[PDB]
Formats: sequence, C-alpha cells, structure tokens
Amino acid sequence: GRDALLDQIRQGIQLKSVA
Amino acid sequence: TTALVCDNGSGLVKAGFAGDDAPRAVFPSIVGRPRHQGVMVGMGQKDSYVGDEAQSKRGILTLKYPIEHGIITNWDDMEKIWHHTFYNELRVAPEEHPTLLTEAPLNPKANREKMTQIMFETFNVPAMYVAIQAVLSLYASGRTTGIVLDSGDGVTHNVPIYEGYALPHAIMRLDLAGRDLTDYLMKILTERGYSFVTTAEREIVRDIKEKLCYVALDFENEMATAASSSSLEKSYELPDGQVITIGNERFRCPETLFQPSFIGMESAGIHETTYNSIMKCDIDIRKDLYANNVMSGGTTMYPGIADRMQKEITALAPSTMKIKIIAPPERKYSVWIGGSILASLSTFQQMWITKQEYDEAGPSIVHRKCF
Ligand SMILES: Nc1ncnc2c1ncn2[C@@H]1O[C@H](COP(=O)(O)OP(=O)(O)OP(=O)(O)O)[C@@H](O)[C@H]1O
Ligand SMILES: [Ca+2]
Repeated sequence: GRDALLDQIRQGIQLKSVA
Repeated sequence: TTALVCDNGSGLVKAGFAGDDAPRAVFPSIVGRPRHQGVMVGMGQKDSYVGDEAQSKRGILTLKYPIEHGIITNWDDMEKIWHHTFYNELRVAPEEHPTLLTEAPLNPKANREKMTQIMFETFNVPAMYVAIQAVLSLYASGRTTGIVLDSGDGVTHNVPIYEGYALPHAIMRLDLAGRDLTDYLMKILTERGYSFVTTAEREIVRDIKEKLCYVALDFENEMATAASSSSLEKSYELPDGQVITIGNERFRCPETLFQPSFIGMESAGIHETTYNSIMKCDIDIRKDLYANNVMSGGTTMYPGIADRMQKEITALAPSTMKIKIIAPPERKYSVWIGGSILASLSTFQQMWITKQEYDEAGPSIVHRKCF
C-alpha cells in the first residue's frame, strides 16, 4: 500500500503558513 | 501531537514542524569548542557552543563541521547539533515527537544505523524516519519521478528516480558546490585587486556572491561583452561605507559548476554529469527524466542556471527529445519541505519506525522500513 503514498505526493497537501 | 523534520546540511541545519511551509529555524552546522583551557574558566560549566552562537564567539572557539560532503563524519558533534536543534531551536522534547531525518544519497549502511540508534537510544524519540535528501526535493514539487540535482554548500549530487526509488547505480557526485564557489569568487576578486583575507570578508564574498551572481547563456558572449563595455557591472557596499565593484566576476564564479576545470577538477561539468546520468538508465524511461529535471539546494539559486541547463542538456541529448528543467523559486528549502510534506501524510504514518519496533529488531531495522 505504498502506491497510495505517491498517489498522494502527486495530488498534494496544504502546508500552514507562518510568521 | 505533531512531528519534527530536521534537514542536515553540511552547512546548515534546517528544522521545523511537519505540516508547515518552511523551517522555523535554520543555522550553521558547526560546533565550537574552546581553543584551550583558559577559555573554559568563565564558561560557567557549559561544554561547547552551536550554530550562530558558535559564530560570534569564534576566536575563543575551534569550529568543526560534523558533516563532510554530505555524509556525517564527526558523530559526537552531530549529537550536539541534534540536541541544540530539538531543545534550543524548536524548543521541543525529542522523546515525544516523531522525527523525519534526511540522509544524503549513498548514505552508508552504518551511518544510517548509527543515526537511527542515537535518535531512539540517546534522544528516545517516540518514532522516527530517514529520507534521502534528494527524493524529498522531488516530492516537494509533486513528482514521484524525475532526476534531481541537489547542490548545497558541500556536495553536488545528480539523482534519477523512478516510482519512488532512487537508482544508486546512476548517482553522480561532484565535490564542487557552494563553499568552493564562494571561495573561487574570492580568488578571482583578489586577482582583481581586492583583499578578502579575514574570516569576515569571507562572509562578505558569500553575501556578495549570493546577491550579484548569475549564469550566462553564452559565456564567451557575456564574457566578451563584459570586458568591452561596462554595461554589465554592479557595485557592492561593505559594512564600513566602502564600495567594491564586481565585473565579470559575476558569472565567472558560478561558471565553475559548468566548468570544474576552473578550480582544477578533472570532474565533468554538471550539465554533463546530468546527461551522463540520464544515460546510465533503462532506455524506455529516461524519456520522462529528460523532461523532469528538477533542481534543489542553495547553490542552484544562481539566476539563469535553468536557462543554461536547457541550453546544455538539450544540445547533448537526442534531436527529438523533450527537456524541461524544473526550478522552483524556493528551491533552497526544497529538501526540508519534502520531509514536511511526507510526514504530514496519512499513508505515511504506517511507515514510521516506532520506539517499540526498534526494541525487538535492533537498529538494523533501518534497511527494512526506509526502503
Ligand atoms: N541566491 C543564491 N545564489 C547562490 N548561492 C546561494 C544563494 N543562496 C544561498 N546560496 C549558497 O547555498 C549554500 C547553501 O546551500 P544549502 O542550503 O543547499 O546547503 P547544505 O544543505 O548545507 O549543503 P549540503 O547539500 O552539502 O548538505 C551556501 O554556500 C550559500 O551561500
Ligand atoms: Ca542538503
């Protein structure tokens, strides 16, 4: 089930800003 | 209940919390110890100093770099960095934070394990992981395939990657990067007449470099045009109101990456070392690589390096080939971002190495979990 790990790295995420 | 991401640079430690868009702290990967006893007296019982705190207190100290060319070498000093990081930079308790670490490409089996050990046994983390400094950079751009050019302060690595794994058989290293460049910049400036000796002027040639340097498309053109008309000059003001002026030194400094012959390196020019790699690969895939060339690391920040990589990897590859150089604006904190990203993933939780997993299998576990 690592394939879904790239399925994700591809799709993306939303990192919280700072400062 | 959040995780920690620490990115080891042989020049800078970049650490922060997973889930955030940039390292909260970044500092000098150094360890300063008193040159002799007379310096320990007033110490007030503390042993060493680290990062910026080890800078300003230079004379009394003996600085050492725990990381050489990317690979950790002075362990006990890497243990002192890590500490300072966790407690002094992030202000967190290792013991209660998962932690994503980065290993340079071709990280030694032992270095991988040694590092593991220290994290769980010395720092007692709840769980931790290790990622190849390069792969993250790629991931940070949303790619699970491509060939990454990691160029920091100490080392320059060319990395090909298919469906997640790197291809250690096609890894191309180059012991020429930042420090070196900054340093040449000096040689060429000194030749110019200026005088950069003190350790202070060194940090001046770095700032200088950092802010007035780029990568020419047609070198001998910009070279010829640089000495025929003053049109390409710029001037820099030092701390005491004194001004210097950088001539062609502007692109003669970064030119090295493409011409290691400058500083005396029989090694191949990065442009080449990049081609040379896409070639060490299975015929049917390079196709994708040639197109997904992605850059990371402080030294690939020189402007016009992408516009120059095109120019070269292009002319070396097939007439029909399609090349596309991916150079992200924050290509500096690329590596770190990856780890952040990686760690904030759901499909990733199931992949950490837990304190309790480390106790029945030992540290040789690094090879079965971190692929
Ligand atoms: N805009 C810029 N142009 C050129 N060089 C730059 C720029 N910004 C930073 N640098 C140089 O990048 C280097 C730092 O790069 P990076 O942060 O990738 O290094 P690192 O991780 O410490 O090294 P390594 O890859 O050996 O671990 C320094 O030499 C720094 O002066
Ligand atoms: Ca690095």
